[PDB]
Amino acid sequence: DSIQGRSPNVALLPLVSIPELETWVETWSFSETIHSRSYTHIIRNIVNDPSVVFDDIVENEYITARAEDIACYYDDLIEYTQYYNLLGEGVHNVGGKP
Amino acid sequence: DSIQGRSPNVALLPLVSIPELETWVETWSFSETIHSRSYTHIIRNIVNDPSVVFDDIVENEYITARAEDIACYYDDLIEYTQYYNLLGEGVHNVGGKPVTVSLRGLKKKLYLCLMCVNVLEAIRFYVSFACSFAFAERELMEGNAKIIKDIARDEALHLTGTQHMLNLMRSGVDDPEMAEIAAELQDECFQLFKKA
Amino acid sequence: LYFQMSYSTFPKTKNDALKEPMFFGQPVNVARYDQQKYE
Repeated sequence: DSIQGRSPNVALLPLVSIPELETWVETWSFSETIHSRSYTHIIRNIVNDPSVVFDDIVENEYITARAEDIACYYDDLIEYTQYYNLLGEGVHNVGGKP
Repeated sequence: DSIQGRSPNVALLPLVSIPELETWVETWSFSETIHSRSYTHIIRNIVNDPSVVFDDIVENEYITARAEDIACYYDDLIEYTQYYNLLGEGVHNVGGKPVTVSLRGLKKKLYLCLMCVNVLEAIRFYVSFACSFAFAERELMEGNAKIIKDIARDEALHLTGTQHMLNLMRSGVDDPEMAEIAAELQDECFQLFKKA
Repeated sequence: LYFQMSYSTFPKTKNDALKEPMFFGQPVNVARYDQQKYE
């Protein structure tokens, strides 16, 4: 739920045209934020070491595999949108290579 | 309030590092959205032609002047951040003409914009409060005051937050780089402030 | 300022205001919030 907290806004807001969907994605981000707060609340009364849980699960391959799989060809869209906005239509050459 | 509904997130989220500020800007955007909904509610029971009010005020020069003034050197920061991320350090050439580069350039072009942000919710929207608020003691349009008190509280919290952020970043530089920005972008800051 | 190098934050006037594509085209300039394209 943290891997998709800030991603949808920063990835979709520059492309959405109708504002009635921008409001919805804003509410989605806010709801995800409330989810993160509730998770932090439920973890703040279970284990007396909240700084010890963000050690393995932070970079555990078991979860890191799917994290990278969902992040790679999701930030690809963001970088390609940046390219399209900074270059426009027609082929170009970004400092050397075309 | 619509000119700053989606702007802060799309302009600041790609740069904020600590997530505890990303949550705050998300809540700010959500609060601005609630403000827009409340405005649409208060206008949906006054004039029987809600499609007739978005004709002049949509593109009235009286408001369009300040709209462009607040939007130009605010989207400049976004486009410069896009350039910095797509090109990195060192000079380049974006398809022919050479592309400039600057590390500190991605600070002033941001910081000054933040100053606008401050006055975007410190003065210009703060006088409209009293302008639409004098109709309070005289018994009329009490629902307007009832619905605008919460918006005023929200605007005041925005002001407190943004002023604290500016005083923490623009003043008392933690990193030893923005002190030069505070020194250089000082007189022009007062100039643009008096201009606004 | 400049000569409109690329996409901007919001336009100076209206473009269609009622019949734009879903997530492609001109940006948002005013939140009517009462008349939408999809109920």
